[PDB]
Amino acid sequence: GEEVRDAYIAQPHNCVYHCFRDSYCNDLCIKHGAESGECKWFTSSGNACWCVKLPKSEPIKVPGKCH
Repeated sequence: GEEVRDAYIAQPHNCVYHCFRDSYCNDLCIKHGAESGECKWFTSSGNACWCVKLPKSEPIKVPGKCH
């Protein structure tokens, strides 16, 4: 049945959803089907978008190389 998990969302073009502010990722996550979203500064490689209870159906950061 229903199944979700908190993971770092990433665009379908193999990359981290570049959000200008928490307000962006927050609503951006809702469209995908998440409870909420917040920006987290992991490094100086650009702010990423963190989604909550994000559904597997949606894309997620994967090991490789961002364009």
